[PDB]
Amino acid sequence: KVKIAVDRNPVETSFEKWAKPGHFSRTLSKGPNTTTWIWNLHADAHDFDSHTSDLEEISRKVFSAHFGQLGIIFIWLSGMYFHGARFSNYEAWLSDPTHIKPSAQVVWPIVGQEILNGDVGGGFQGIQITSGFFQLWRASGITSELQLYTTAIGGLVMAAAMFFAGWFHYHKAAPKLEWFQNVESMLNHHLGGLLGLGSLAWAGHQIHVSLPVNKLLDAGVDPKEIPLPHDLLLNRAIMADLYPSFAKGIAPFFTLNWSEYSDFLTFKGGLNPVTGGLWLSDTAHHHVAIAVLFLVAGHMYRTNWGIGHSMKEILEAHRGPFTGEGHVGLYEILTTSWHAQLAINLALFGSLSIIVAHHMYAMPPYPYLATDYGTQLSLFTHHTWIGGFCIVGAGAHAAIFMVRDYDPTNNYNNLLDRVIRHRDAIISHLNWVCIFLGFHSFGLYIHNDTMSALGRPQDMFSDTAIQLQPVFAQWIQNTHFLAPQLTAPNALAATSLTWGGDLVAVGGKVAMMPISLGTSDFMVHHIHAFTIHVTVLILLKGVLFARSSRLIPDKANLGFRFPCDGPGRGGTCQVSAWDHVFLGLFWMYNSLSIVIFHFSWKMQSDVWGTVTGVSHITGGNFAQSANTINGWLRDFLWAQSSQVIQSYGSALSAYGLIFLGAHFVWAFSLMFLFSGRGYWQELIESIVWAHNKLKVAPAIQPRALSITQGRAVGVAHYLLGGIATTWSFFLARIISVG
Amino acid sequence: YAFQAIDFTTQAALYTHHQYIAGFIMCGAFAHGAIFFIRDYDPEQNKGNVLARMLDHKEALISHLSWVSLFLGFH
Amino acid sequence: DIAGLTPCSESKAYAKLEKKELKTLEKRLKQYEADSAPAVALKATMERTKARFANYAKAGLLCGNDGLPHLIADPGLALKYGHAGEVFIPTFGFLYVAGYIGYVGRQYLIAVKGEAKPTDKEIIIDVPLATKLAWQGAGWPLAAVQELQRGTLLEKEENITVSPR
Amino acid sequence: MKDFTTYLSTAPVIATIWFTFTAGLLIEINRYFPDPLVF
Amino acid sequence: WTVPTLNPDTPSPIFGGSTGGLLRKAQTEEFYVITWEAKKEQIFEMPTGGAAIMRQGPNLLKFGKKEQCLALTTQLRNKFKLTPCFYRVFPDGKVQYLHPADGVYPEKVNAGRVGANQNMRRIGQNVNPIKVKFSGRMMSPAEI
Amino acid sequence: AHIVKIYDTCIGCTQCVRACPLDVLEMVPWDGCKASQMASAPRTEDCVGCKRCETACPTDFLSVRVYLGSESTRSMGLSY
Amino acid sequence: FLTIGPGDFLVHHAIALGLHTTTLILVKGALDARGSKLMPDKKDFGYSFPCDGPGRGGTCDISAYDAFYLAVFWM
Amino acid sequence: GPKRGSLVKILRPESYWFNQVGKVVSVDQSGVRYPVVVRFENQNYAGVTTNNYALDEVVAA
Ligand code: CLA
Ligand code: CLA
Ligand code: CLA
Ligand code: CLA
Ligand code: CLA
Ligand code: CLA
Ligand code: CLA
Ligand SMILES: CC1=C(/C=C/C(C)=C/C=C/C(C)=C/C=C/C=C(C)/C=C/C=C(C)/C=C/C2=C(C)CCCC2(C)C)C(C)(C)CCC1
Ligand code: SF4
Ligand code: SF4
Ligand code: SF4
Repeated sequence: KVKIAVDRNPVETSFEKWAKPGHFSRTLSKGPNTTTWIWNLHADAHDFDSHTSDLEEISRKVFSAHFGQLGIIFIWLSGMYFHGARFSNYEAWLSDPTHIKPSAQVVWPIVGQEILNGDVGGGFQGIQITSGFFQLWRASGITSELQLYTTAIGGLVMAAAMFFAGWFHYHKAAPKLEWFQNVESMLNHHLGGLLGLGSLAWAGHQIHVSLPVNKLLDAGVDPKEIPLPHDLLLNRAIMADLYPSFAKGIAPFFTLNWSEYSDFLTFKGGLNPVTGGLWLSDTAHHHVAIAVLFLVAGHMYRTNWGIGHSMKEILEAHRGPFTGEGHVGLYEILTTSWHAQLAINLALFGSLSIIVAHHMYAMPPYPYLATDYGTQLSLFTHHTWIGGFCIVGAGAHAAIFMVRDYDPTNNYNNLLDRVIRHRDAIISHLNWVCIFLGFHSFGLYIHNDTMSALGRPQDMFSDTAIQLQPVFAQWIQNTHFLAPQLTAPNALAATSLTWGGDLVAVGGKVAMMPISLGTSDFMVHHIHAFTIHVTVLILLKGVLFARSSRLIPDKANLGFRFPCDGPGRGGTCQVSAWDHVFLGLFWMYNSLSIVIFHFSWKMQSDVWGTVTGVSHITGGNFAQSANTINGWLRDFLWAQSSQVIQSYGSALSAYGLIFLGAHFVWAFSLMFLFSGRGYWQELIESIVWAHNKLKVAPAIQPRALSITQGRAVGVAHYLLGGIATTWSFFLARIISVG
Repeated sequence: YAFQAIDFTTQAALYTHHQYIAGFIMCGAFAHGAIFFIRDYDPEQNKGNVLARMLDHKEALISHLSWVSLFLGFH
Repeated sequence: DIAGLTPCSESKAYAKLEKKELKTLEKRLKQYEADSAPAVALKATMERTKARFANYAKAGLLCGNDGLPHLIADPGLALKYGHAGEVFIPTFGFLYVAGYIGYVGRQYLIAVKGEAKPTDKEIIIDVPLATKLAWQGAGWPLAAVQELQRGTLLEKEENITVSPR
Repeated sequence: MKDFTTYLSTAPVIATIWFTFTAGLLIEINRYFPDPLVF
Repeated sequence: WTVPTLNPDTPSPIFGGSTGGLLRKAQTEEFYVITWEAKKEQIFEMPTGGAAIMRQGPNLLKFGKKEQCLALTTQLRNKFKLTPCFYRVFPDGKVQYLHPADGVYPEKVNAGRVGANQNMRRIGQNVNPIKVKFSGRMMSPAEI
Repeated sequence: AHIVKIYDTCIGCTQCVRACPLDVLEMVPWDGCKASQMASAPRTEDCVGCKRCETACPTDFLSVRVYLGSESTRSMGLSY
Repeated sequence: FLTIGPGDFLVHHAIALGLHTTTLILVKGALDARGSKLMPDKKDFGYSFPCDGPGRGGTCDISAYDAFYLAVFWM
Repeated sequence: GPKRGSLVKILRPESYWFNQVGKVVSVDQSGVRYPVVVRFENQNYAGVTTNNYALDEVVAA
């Protein structure tokens, strides 16, 4: 029986526990004796497993926490809309998108920082934004600042509702454990109601507001002169003036004569040629199809009536001869362990974000987006980074499950058990394939460097010497370009210009052209494969050996996060799964930095540029230069950092400052990464003596950071430094040459 | 030497060479001084002289080196 | 003057840099309307630029061969040639405020060590006692030299040391 | 209310209030007295 | 109490076979063999990875190092309240009993034990490294 | 083999014994402390030098000390 | 005797920073080689030992050799 | 030796609380080598606030 189950008034709303730091932990509620306490207080603040053993209380805590997160995000969205309405040039940009730079941040005139308010056009001065909100707002049909202001107030109201919902569902009416364990009902409601009704209501908004307003905006009529959306809902005769299908109403829908809705539910493909974005009619049909699909999908699992599937029965039904008991026991694991769920959801959520990056660069969904090169670079890079971080998190929480929640006396000869039982074979094969990939992928680059340096270019791996053509990718590309003719008859064009074909340009700039693939693309793709495989190796090794290894047979009893097991047995530093997350973080940074460099150079070289033929931003140097390390060093890094290094005295000077600052923070991380806390503790001893001499020794004893906190501080400053460096480089480059 | 300082690459190479040689040799001086303290220092054969009185005020030494390092770095 | 430096009111590269910055600001200015907000902002920027160059030439700063103000850090040379307001008066101003902060922190520590929970006062600040010591710390150099002369500024050799001292 | 002022007496809250006061005082000084290099 | 003997014909726990098992150290140098008597049939965690069903009665497992046998001993002793003992086996067939070599577990005092490696002084009363220079080898001053 | 020493500041709390993952230490009769128990290291040939014993000891300073000496196949923790 | 100015000022104070910091690490390695409060019997392990384990908060890079190691970066 | 509750001072040079002040808990009257039990208000690097000392390692100061 699926029903609402709630306990009344569990936790009194009181300011008492605000005044007692570390109340949540029996160890930390004793008070601070040394400085380590503070760090512990913040590190274990949200580790609810270390607070209680009771799954119900933990579940309630995570529920209200999620509400807090949603309220924060709503505050953030409210801020973006309010700043877009009050401190922007959005209307001016609407009147001239091709020659006005999107700006929605202005600085105050103090200490000379006023110079950052640059000439972005439209009679405005501010910081040019690259988040892409302007294109999203134009695509949604927003025309005035008033509507943005109203959206800001609405989002603030929703933030207040989310914080009230958090307080309410923790302190007043907090759900019971068997409410949270209704996973079949949760999937039904989220697949129907969330994704399904979400895309249904959005398709409603599109068909009724987006399509007419953007059709008029593409027609050329002044935005203020375009009818307001409520007049588009109210008087259907205007909707019939743009698309005569609307004259017949919803009569073709119920009578199944859906073909008459082909005015606004299309299958054109390609891009809008005057606008450089996907057709909103294609997007409307897409969201209608997505809606119907998800609402069908949301009626799959049995709840309070006989019909519907059961998750444990589907899992226990798939058993073979090679795997033994198969998927038995997995339902119990995924309905009692939050960390397993978090690992799965983080992996797929990160992967999904990377897919979002690729599909949004390749098939520009917003108008005047493809030619806002800064926005495209920013969006791709951003969502790729977010993706990578969520994948590393997935590996982390997988390992946390493996140490804290794994219990083999309910999990005995299972898929998980066999994985743990042949982990040596898995890791050794992954090891070998990583070394193989490293040798041949990186070795081609080193080979080319040597041959080019020795004056023998005919012996290189290139398009003119020893060729290594991406035959398979070229074949898939050609097939997808020829797809509208035979295997997709109702498609007018291909799904993306990059497959092949003509060229769509807007305002003299290239929106998208066919992307060619040669030896350089072969080499970078195998570099990507190598780095990804190594990252998977580290993380997977971390999760498979989290409990035990031949080195530490009882590693599980030492916890998930611990520094080592002493200098014996040769040395056991970084044996914990946490340390494997730490190394996977560095390798994830490596991989995604090479990925975004690939994207940046390739787009600036073979795609972007002006139309007179097409003059590219870097003239097409990718195909001959991206085969040597010196080529990346000179033609990419050195050449394209001109803009960042000479940005002083202009509006881009902040990117130079953050270039230097990011380099500094990156180097600053090396002190934590390369050293150890014994030295620092002894140094602190001397300093403590000096403070004792002058009666200024604190009652809370100064302690050097822990080993694991030294590693954490190290990797955090390392990531912040490197990522912010590439951020400043990218933004200054693409804003100046864009 | 004659027609040195008109060969500029020679100037840069010789200066950089002997400066890095000097840096490694100074770090080795302090390293073998620590090795002296660990292996060869007898405190009973040095009861009250200058070398034991350096170990007696070592916290003031390390504290004032810490102060000049922090001052020069911050400013 | 000092070290072969010309005064900034006499330096030519100083006036050249002033004219160059005004030229950059008016090249940014000449692409707007007359009474618009970017025009008002850039005219306020030009006003502050002219006022800043007039104030630096007024104060008797020394410029180099590039037209930039140079500072003199020697007490007697700056007191002799009238450059005391750039290092000497700033260094005694800094020593006043830095010793203020240090003396207020030291008095807070000695005030909270005499209780049953010194660490609990270190985490959660006694705000009335902190404000009382913050207002009383204006006579910190007098109280500092008085604690120096009584021998109560220093702890004796009851400090923590290592076995070879 | 006693516990709310005890929470406001904690270290990061007071550090936030005090650095907001100090930074705002420096910002108002650099506004009304633009660009001081000497004196 | 007398020193027990190894029965090689003791039934092993129910286990499908891991990749973390023995290596050539078992054939060339040594391998260690653990034995306990169980009260009921119950799943335990193998220290080399995976789950295993123990049999009701005597059990027998062989590991590669001593720490694996201590980890299984600690698991079977703190979680299941059992009394195991693990041996040392050479490829000749030589059997060396240990843990508990006294018969009583070392976490409680028993008469008859002789104290080994006990310095009867403080740690601050060690000599300086100048006093032990130029011996036959490296010496820490705590060796004397 | 590593060097493990026991010093007379031992208070026979048995913490070091229950911390060793290799069964090297044991408690012997003694008369130097109220607990009438002292640690002893009769099996230092199997010691790897992990120093869990030193972590478990409450006394200040340590009453058990591990001096990492010459490595063997047992002290390196090798299963191969 | 090259003509000098405020860049030469800033770089000579950066040089003083580097020298005093490297001297801090090297002198602190020479003097805390006999032992510190975190490790009073450091003379009993020698000059170059890995660590003393994760106990007492963790003791990584506690030997005088490790102070040399950390000071070569500053050199 | 010293009495319960009295303040003493530690002269063991390889101790964390050398040249510092603690409080006597008890003195064992047997032939134990380190009978003086002294608690300290601050903990060492191992988180311990109690140590045993000899008679010539404590001074009631
Ligand atoms: C406004 C009235 C109010 C009051 C008096 C309380 C009081 C309490 N809550 Mg409740 N609760 C409330 C509203 C309130 N809550 C709201 C709005 C939510 C949804 C978030 C919750 C959800 C909730 C959960 C899940 C839990 C509590 C718990 C508690 C108890 C202890 C928590 C504590 O003392 O730390 C106080 C914490 C803070 C003062 C810090 C707030 C952190 C904010 C939310 C994060 C956002 C800051 C933001 C990111 C800015 C950062 C900028 C930059 C520097 C990064 C205490 C009785 C806990 C409990 O009962 O344990 C037994 C517990 O587990 N509350
Ligand atoms: C959520 C993200 C977000 C971000 C990053 C920004 C960022 C900015 N805003 Mg925007 N804004 C936002 C959302 C955001 N805003 C929202 C949701 C609204 C509607 C309420 C606004 C309405 C708004 C206006 C009207 C203005 C800005 C302005 C600014 C700029 C300067 C802010 C400043 O100096 O304030 C002043 C600084 C302070 C008030 C510091 C005091 C902080 C206190 C002391 C902390 C105390 C700690 C306490 C426990 C926690 C806070 C509790 C809280 C209830 C007070 C800065 C770019 C200004 C601007 O753009 O100028 C051109 C401006 O005029 N914002
Ligand atoms: C069809 C109804 C429905 C909808 C739309 C949702 C939607 C959501 N649930 Mg789910 N939930 C449902 C039924 C539903 N739930 C049922 C029946 C159960 C019990 C089996 C759960 C148990 C559950 C748990 C344990 C959690 C969620 C969470 C979430 C949020 C995921 C965050 C996100 O990406 O959304 C995008 C964000 C939005 C779309 C914002 C709009 C949200 C508003 C409130 C509309 C959603 C409708 C809402 C359910 C109606 C509430 C009415 C209320 C006044 C009584 C999302 C808002 C997670 C969460 O974040 O909690 C805070 C979470 O931890 N749900
Ligand atoms: C999912 C979101 C969504 C929403 C909200 C709408 C809404 C609408 N569509 Mg649209 N439509 C959609 C998706 C959506 N559509 C999609 C996906 C397609 C493609 C197939 C279309 C294709 C389409 C066409 C071709 C047309 C519409 C039309 C309409 C309008 C009239 C429909 C109607 O008569 O419904 C039936 C009436 C109701 C459902 C009434 C609602 C119930 C009321 C509010 C209850 C009130 C009760 C309360 C007690 C009384 C108030 C008391 C209070 C005052 C105190 C309406 C604004 C028509 C139009 O006007 O175009 C401009 C039209 O011609 N739609
Ligand atoms: C650029 C510096 C650098 C290099 C060369 C390496 C190299 C490697 N890392 Mg390392 N790593 C690095 C930075 C680097 N890493 C940093 C900064 C960290 C700290 C975050 C790590 C942390 C780390 C982790 C966690 C892991 C690695 C692993 C590896 C190995 C991957 C396997 C492989 O591809 O073999 C191929 C070898 C190469 C690509 C090296 C260059 C080979 C040249 C080009 C050809 C060799 C022929 C040569 C010229 C002949 C010389 C003859 C001469 C001697 C006479 C590889 C040796 C992984 C591993 O070992 O698992 C498989 C692993 O898991 N590293
Ligand atoms: C560029 C990288 C970098 C930087 C900045 C430092 C800086 C320092 N090192 Mg480190 N070191 C480094 C690399 C670096 N090191 C590397 C690669 C190693 C090899 C592992 C070491 C090994 C090492 C040793 C062995 C020692 C040092 C010491 C020091 C300190 C020397 C005294 C000083 O100059 O204080 C000036 C302070 C700075 C230059 C740091 C900047 C502080 C900023 C300006 C303050 C905060 C600003 C802002 C408000 C923060 C906002 C952040 C926001 C999130 C809140 C200084 C903090 C020594 C020490 O501790 O002496 C006391 C010491 O013994 N370092
Ligand atoms: C940090 C170290 C330092 C250094 C290297 C200098 C360097 C100098 N001082 Mg300055 N000074 C300093 C700190 C320093 N000062 C401090 C802390 C004070 C306050 C006590 C002064 C107060 C002061 C006065 C009143 C005068 C100088 C003067 C000078 C210049 C020549 C002095 C000389 O020839 O004697 C050798 C240098 C030293 C012994 C270094 C210490 C300087 C002492 C404190 C003063 C020496 C003054 C000198 C006897 C008078 C020379 C008269 C001149 C006409 C020949 C020289 C550039 C003189 C000047 O203006 O020349 C143009 C001068 O009249 N200084
Ligand atoms: C200017 C001039 C002058 C002067 C000069 C002088 C006076 C100089 C000085 C110089 C000096 C004054 C130098 C010194 C240096 C030093 C050093 C550089 C040191 C180092 C040290 C060390 C390295 C240590 C070591 C050790 C240890 C650690 C332990 C114990 C042992 C030993 C001791 C070995 C004249 C008059 C001629 C004339 C005019 C010009
Ligand atoms: S302390 Fe640092 S170094 Fe010594 S073992 Fe533990 S981790 Fe490795
Ligand atoms: S060694 Fe440390 S722990 Fe083991 S008994 Fe003696 S005192 Fe108790
Ligand atoms: S080091 Fe490892 S083995 Fe040697 S004693 Fe301490 S714990 Fe037992």
